[PDB]
Amino acid sequence: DIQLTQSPSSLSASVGDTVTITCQASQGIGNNLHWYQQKPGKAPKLLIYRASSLQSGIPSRFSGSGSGTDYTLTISSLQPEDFAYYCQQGYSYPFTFGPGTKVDIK
Amino acid sequence: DIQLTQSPSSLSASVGDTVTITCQASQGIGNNLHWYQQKPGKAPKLLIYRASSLQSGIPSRFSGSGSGTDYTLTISSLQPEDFAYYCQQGYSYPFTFGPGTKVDIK
Amino acid sequence: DIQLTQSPSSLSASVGDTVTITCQASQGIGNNLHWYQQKPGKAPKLLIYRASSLQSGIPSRFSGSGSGTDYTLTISSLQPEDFAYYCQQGYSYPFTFGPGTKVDIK
Amino acid sequence: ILHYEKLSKIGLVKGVTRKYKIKSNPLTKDIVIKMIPNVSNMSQCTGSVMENYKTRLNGILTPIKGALEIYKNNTHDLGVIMAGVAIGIATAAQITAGVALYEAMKNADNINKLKSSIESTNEAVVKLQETAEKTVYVLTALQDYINTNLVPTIDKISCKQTELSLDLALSKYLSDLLFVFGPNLQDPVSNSMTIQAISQAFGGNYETLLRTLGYATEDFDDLLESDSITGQIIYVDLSSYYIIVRVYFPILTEIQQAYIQELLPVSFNNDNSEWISIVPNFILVRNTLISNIEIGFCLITKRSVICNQDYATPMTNNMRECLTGSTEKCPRELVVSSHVPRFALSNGVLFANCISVTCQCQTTGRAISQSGEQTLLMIDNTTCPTAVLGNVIISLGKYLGSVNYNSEGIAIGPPVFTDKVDISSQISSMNQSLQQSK
Amino acid sequence: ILHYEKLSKIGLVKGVTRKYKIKSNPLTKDIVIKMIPNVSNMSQCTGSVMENYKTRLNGILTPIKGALEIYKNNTHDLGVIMAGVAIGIATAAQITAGVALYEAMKNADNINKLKSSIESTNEAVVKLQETAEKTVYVLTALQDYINTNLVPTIDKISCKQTELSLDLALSKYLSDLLFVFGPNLQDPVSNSMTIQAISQAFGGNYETLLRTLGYATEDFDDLLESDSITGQIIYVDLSSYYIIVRVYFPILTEIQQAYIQELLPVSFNNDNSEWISIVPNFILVRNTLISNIEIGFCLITKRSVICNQDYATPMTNNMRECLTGSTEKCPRELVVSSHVPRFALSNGVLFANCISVTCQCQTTGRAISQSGEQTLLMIDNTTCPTAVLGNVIISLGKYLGSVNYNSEGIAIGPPVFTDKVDISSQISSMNQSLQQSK
Amino acid sequence: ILHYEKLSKIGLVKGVTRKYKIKSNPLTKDIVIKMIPNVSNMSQCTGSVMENYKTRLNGILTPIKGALEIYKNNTHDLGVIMAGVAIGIATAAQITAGVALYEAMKNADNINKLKSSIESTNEAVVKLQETAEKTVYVLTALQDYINTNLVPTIDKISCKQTELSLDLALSKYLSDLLFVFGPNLQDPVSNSMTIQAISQAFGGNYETLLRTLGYATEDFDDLLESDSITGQIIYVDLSSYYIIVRVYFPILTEIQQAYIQELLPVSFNNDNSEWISIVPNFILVRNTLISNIEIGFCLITKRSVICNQDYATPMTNNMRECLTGSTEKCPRELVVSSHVPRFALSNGVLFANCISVTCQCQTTGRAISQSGEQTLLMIDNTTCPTAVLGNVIISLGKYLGSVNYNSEGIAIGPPVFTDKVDISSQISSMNQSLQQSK
Amino acid sequence: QVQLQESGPGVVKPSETLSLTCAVSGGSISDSYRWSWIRQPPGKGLEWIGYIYGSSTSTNYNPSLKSRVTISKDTSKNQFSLNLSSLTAADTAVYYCVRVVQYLEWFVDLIEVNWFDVWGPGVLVTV
Amino acid sequence: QVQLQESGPGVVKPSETLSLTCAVSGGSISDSYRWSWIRQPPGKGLEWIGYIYGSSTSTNYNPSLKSRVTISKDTSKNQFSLNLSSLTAADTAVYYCVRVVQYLEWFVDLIEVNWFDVWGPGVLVTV
Amino acid sequence: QVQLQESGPGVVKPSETLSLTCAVSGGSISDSYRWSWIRQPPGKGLEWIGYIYGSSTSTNYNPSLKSRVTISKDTSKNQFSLNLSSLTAADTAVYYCVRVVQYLEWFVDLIEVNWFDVWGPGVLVTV
Ligand SMILES: *[C@@H]1O[C@H](CO)[C@@H](O)[C@H](O)[C@H]1NC(C)=O
Ligand SMILES: *[C@@H]1O[C@H](CO)[C@@H](O)[C@H](O)[C@H]1NC(C)=O
Repeated sequence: DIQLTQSPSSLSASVGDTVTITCQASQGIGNNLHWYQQKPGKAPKLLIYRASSLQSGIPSRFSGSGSGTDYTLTISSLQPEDFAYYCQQGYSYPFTFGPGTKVDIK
Repeated sequence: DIQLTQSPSSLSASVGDTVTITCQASQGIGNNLHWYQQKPGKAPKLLIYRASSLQSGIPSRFSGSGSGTDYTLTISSLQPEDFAYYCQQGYSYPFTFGPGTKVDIK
Repeated sequence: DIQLTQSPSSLSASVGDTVTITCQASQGIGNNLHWYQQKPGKAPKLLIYRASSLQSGIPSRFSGSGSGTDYTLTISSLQPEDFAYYCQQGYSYPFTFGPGTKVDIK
Repeated sequence: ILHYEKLSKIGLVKGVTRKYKIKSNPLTKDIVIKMIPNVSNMSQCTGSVMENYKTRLNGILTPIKGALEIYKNNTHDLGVIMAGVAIGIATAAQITAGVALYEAMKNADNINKLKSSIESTNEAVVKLQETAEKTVYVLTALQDYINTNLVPTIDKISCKQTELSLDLALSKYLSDLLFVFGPNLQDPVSNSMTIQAISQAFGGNYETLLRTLGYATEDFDDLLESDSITGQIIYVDLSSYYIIVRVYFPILTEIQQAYIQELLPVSFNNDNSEWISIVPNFILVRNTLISNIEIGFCLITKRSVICNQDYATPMTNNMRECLTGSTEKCPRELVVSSHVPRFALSNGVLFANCISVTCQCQTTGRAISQSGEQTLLMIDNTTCPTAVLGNVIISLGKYLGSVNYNSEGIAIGPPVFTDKVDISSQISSMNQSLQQSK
Repeated sequence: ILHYEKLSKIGLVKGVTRKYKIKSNPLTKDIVIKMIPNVSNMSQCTGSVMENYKTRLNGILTPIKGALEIYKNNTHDLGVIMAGVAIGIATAAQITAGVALYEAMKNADNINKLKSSIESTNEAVVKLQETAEKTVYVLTALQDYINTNLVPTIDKISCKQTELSLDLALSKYLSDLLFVFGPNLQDPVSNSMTIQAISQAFGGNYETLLRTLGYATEDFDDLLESDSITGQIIYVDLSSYYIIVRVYFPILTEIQQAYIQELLPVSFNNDNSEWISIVPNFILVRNTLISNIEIGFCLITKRSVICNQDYATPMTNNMRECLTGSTEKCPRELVVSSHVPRFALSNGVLFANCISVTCQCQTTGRAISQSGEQTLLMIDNTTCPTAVLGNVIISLGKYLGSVNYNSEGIAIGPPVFTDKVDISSQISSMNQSLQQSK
Repeated sequence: ILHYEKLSKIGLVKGVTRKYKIKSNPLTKDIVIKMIPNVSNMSQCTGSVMENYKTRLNGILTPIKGALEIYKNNTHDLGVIMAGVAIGIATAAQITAGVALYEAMKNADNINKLKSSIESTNEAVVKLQETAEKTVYVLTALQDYINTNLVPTIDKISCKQTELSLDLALSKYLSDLLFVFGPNLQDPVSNSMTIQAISQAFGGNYETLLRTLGYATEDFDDLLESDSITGQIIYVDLSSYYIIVRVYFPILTEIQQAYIQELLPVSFNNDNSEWISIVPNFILVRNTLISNIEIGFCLITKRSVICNQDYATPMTNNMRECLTGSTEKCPRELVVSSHVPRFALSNGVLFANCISVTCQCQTTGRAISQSGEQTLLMIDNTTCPTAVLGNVIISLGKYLGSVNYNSEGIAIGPPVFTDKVDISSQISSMNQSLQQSK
Repeated sequence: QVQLQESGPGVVKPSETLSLTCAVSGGSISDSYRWSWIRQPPGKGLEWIGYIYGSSTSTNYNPSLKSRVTISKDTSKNQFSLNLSSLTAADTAVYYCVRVVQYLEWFVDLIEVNWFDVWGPGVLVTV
Repeated sequence: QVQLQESGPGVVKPSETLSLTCAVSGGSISDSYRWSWIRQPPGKGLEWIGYIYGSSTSTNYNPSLKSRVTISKDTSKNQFSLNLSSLTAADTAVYYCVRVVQYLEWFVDLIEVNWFDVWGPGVLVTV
Repeated sequence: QVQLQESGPGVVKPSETLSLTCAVSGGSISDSYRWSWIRQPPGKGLEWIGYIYGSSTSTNYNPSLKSRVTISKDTSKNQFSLNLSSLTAADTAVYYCVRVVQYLEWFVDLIEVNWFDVWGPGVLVTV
């Protein structure tokens, strides 16, 4: 299987904060990496697919870019109501998720 | 060479008799098996060629049928004037004859 | 390299003499053999190229012919003013000359 | 989309339907191949063989390294950016392969940190620790022959004999190597050379290479035989004489609304002569779009067609009209050979030219006759439960088309000639007629 | 039937005539091939190699048995009758091959009564008694290598080394086997696969197989090199890992009133240029009927053409007119290469383009000159007993045609272009002209 | 002579230019190959293997000697004169090869004076003193296997086992030899057969043969891989079973005012669809004369094209007009596959179909757009210093053509279809239309 | 758009077979999509199980759970079912029936892109 | 139809060559048929010897007597001859010059069918 | 016709590089010919050195002196130069710049014919 790592692993923020996180892969996966939006207790959703494309209904503050084995996500001006996000690969079977850092309440 | 056997080896009959005989081969020969008509002291003739075809000038009582390695000949209502018959192969060189049973006078 | 030999190696003659000489090769060279005209202390010239073709400005007495590994040159009615001649090959690199016999003054 | 009932009447019977699959999403792994054996345990029996061998091998390997250096010297981090002016002339495939080479150089450096460990291997297959978590494998050519044959017989034969055997073995190895790694290899930057061809540097034993690398899937042999497993040379070392190869191992993707349909050709009767239809046997359908396919480059199995690229090719409007019902646009050719097929079976129903071949009904003992107006006969169990054709005796099912199949005729097409010299002759005659009309 | 005198004037000189022969009436024999060596005498040096090998071999062999079972389960004695509904779709060749497989099952059962004797063979070639009168031979792969190399050196090297050599040998054997016996073999029921291809299961040594079977004829090598000796797989055993093969050994039948005629092409002069005729080189005549032949699939010997099937193909009326005398229908092509032939010899008579090549008469020392109106010259001993052409000096015979050969002219045909892209260009231009006229 | 700017707009981008070289002026050397090993040191372990082997080999070798004797018996010194009446029928190449065979007979006799010395060789490679100044080399098949494997294990195994291994080895050698030296060899007089094919009589080790003969040059591998090194059989000995081979080793001659030009194909846009041009990729120019070349028979390197003969072929006037500027005569074909190239790089300048592929300017971050009226875009550093195409990031130079490249259009040509069955369909439809108009 | 519902026995004994049927509305199951199952054990994350093609009979399964699992579809009721065998201590989870979107990217070679966008409500299985 | 006549020396000494010429009437020897010889020793049956083609120069011989036998044909007199060498004790027989019919059957592959229909009166050779 | 002139340093010390430039009049150096150098040591004969093509950049050199030699051409002045390294005791000679004629003969195969016709006046180099 393809293994994913993330850095860093801490997201404790309030309204109006800017962050950047990185997802690394065991080998090159083109742009088959997606930043998801997991919803507690029901069907999840999506933030960015194909590593640079913004999902509809998402604030334009989020951005994503990467190449080869290294990909990055950039966020600004947090709203702390949202809960869960991850980096995921669909390059090789089976589909797997990374460790992840999500919106956390302090 | 291809070897032929026959069964049975006895034909002692008078006018009005029905017989069936079989010729077996060392391997499959298609339909390249013929039942001949040998004539004493001069040129012989033929009864059935290609294992199912009646020669001209022959009574329609004779019949022949077979497949693979086993072929059969059927005769009815003998006339004991005729003398000699055999099963012969023309599938492989040299051409050879079987043991045979012919019209015999008791 | 291709090695050339010549026979004989003595040309001591006066006006009005007929000679024949031979050039041999270590292998067949087609007709890539030429009889040259070397001039002392300046640019040389040519007698016969392609083993049978007469150069311009040359008396028609000279002739050449050969095949395979053996080639021959024939001369008649010498004029002793000329000085130097050779057999040369252009079949293989580098181009080389034979031992040679030329016009000699006694 | 195709009109099978009309096509069966011109001798084109429906065959098997197959799926369409193409390679994608490769997984990459690196491996070292050393092209010179270790002769430490027989060092007194070598003479001057090794020096001459190394001179020859250096002569072979120098241009490959020269070709790699062109892309290696002109590529750097900004993604990565190439210098077009220095490169000059290239195709898209070469440029993408250069990007891949630059991506592989990092692991190349990590592996090259173990040069002295590589030079000391004394077995055919050796494992080494690149990192605490990562390993790299080394395969050495001719090492098995040294270890199993020449070393165990040192005292039984003389030193000169051992030297001569080693010389012969090295020369045979070079003779086998030169077709793949010689002057024929003018473009090593690409990544389209098959793993079977690359394994000539290891005596042609690609099975051992793939087994050691650890690949394991259910589509393994299908990927092998479709030429879908490739490799790329990433580094050449001329003082230790070894190379580093990256192997690409893909998966197979099925195209959703596509299939390949096969047609079985049978001769037919028209105007007291025998004819065959000139129509392609494999047809590709994608989303109700019909085209040709260069199927000679793919692997054909009972359930699917497996290809390393998309091989669809265009088709004319006249042929498309032929396959959809207009049988008068389908050309035909005269039969002069006795080897052309005369019958076929489809969905348990027989289609046969009962004029060329003799047909009987086994059930009733009666003959089955075809008139001079018909092309061929359909035989099923509404008329003949069991049929006899020459040697064959066969029991039949029920047809699912029109009940009036054998009473309805068809419109025929125009004759053609497909011989190569006949093409030039026909073109010349047509041009002469066109000039004569004008 | 052909007009040789008229053809020689457009550079088509008469060559050798040859007979026509086709295979027929095969003789059948059976033989066993076991695809795993016996390791009883080195049982302590095998490790875990054999289990992995058996898993891989079972994966290879399972689909072949699956393919055979389809015909084996649906065929029984009434002649023999097949079940068409179960079979579904098949060609005539597949159906006939299935009949043959059913015929072979009896001897298959008789041989299979000796399974434990098959499993115990310890030599490359072993004979066993099937019956008091009939025998069966067993060939075992890699057994010679086991018996001659690994066993005699048991103590000279360590056990692990022996295991590694055996692993490498088995992997190389599989690497050679997968091209023939892998997924490429989707239809094993047929009997068209050559014995050379089948013998890859025994290391490619078909000579030993044929010698042990005992075949002996004067046409042996002609039958081998025409691809006329075939084999069919009849049974697969997956617990002992062996197969049974039936070999077909035919004779050659000469077709009575048929022959193949060869033509030798020579360049000729017309309008201050050099030309060559675009006409097939081999022509088949059967009972005064002229056709083409796909001779690339046959074996050409000095006296006959030997083929495994009838390869006749049709010819256009224009070309048939060309070969029977109408030289204005024979197309031609411009010469731009220096490698085209310029002379030939037929029945002791020279045909030469003495404009391109220099010709002398050795007997008189005079030049032989060709004018700008002639195509080529016939040279025989009524004018030149001995001729000189470049290096060659040749003495000649007497012509058997018209005395006025060199004073009578011919009518020429139209130029063509045979390049593949030029075909598309010409077709497009002709279509555009046809549209422009309308 | 070619119009590159006009051609680049229909997707034909300028590639590499190469020199043209042909083989000439060979140097000849003789060598002996003995096709039976010496078994003196294991004479008690041979059984009846050698007699059977010799019978088989004699049957193989007899027709070759018969074919040589025809020319040997009918040639004598006057230059040398052949007897045309006895020969009968022959090509020019066969006659020249016969002259060469007669030339070689003298050294053949000198070598044949050493028959007893030839029969006694006991190594794979042996030197013998033909004269005080000249030597001759002998290569013996299978001798290394005898000396290294069978002899050292005499007591380890039983006599029957040794005999069986020898039998298997000889049968395998014959199985490999038969394709080259069997009935396929109907004309041994010629000198066109490659040294690689000849070396099958020595197990396929041509490297050892060429190294022993002593040839050395910088163009060695280029001569090998262009199939330019050939050999001719000069003598066959049927009582000692050996042959004598003469090897021809040429040089390469460069043709002075000639070159081969390559074109790189790229798809382009017209009328909301994608197209590709049907034009040859390699073009030969000699003294400003344009022609085709059958480059599949030659060796392509980075700087030159190397051929064993002149391979020029003619071109039509329409195609020649296409290549010199008239783009309306260049045909085209529709694109239905996703594998066709979409961009290329020439002299540091990018040519790309920016409708099929996304193009971006890295310098300014702005998109690069192509309208529906354009075929493809030229991109250089007057507008885009660095460009991004998918993954690739590339820096660019300056174009040397017209400044108004992207604002000036071109005239297009007519569509075609190049499929083989489509050719017959189009020819039939054109003939039907021609008849309908009349 | 597409609506989904998972149905099956709420409580099943250990080592007993589990059949789960997902019923699809708002679309036809014969679409050119992929219908997948995802397992989310409480206290843990998500795990893909497998799928069956909408327009063909092909299937794909996770290597860890391949031997015990089967997937089938029914066009008449527009429902697809999963069968799991030998339920164990950790098999308690919530099962989602999802659609998987696929995109094909052609650039010299082929790359297929897969991601999750639309799932189902989910029901809990107790061992 | 075709008439045939065997002619030759009635009595020949042992180990002396035997030449037998069969003269053909009612037809041409250049027919597309086969002209064969059959040997019938008294007290024994028939056995085939060999043939030559009517429309070509090819020949075929029995393996048991191949070395001692030769067959030739003459179109001018329409006569075909057999030459046998080293006559022995058993060579006393009656020799028949016969016409052989051949049929070709095409069904996927080729099979040739051969049988005897017309023979000659026969003559006796005494050793 | 073509006129030639060799120019260079008359006397050079041993082991010092020697540059010799032949200037060509009566023709263009870009001709489809070969421009060669020939060395004639006093008391000895002639021996070929090498050449450069007129219509291309290819060069050819003698094996005996290959490592020490270089040849170049200049179209602007129509002059071609030879560079020799490590001059020794025997290197004293006269140097000739020569036009070399070539003819291609096609008869089944290809043979190239080369011969010397016109040279330069020559100059002397002293070590
Ligand atoms: C004819 O074949 C069909 C196909 O299976 C079968 O259902 C039907 O029973 C058959 N009818 C007869 C009369 O054999
Ligand atoms: C010409 O050749 C024929 C052919 O063999 C020969 O019979 C005849 O004697 C020859 N005539 C002369 C004059 O050489």
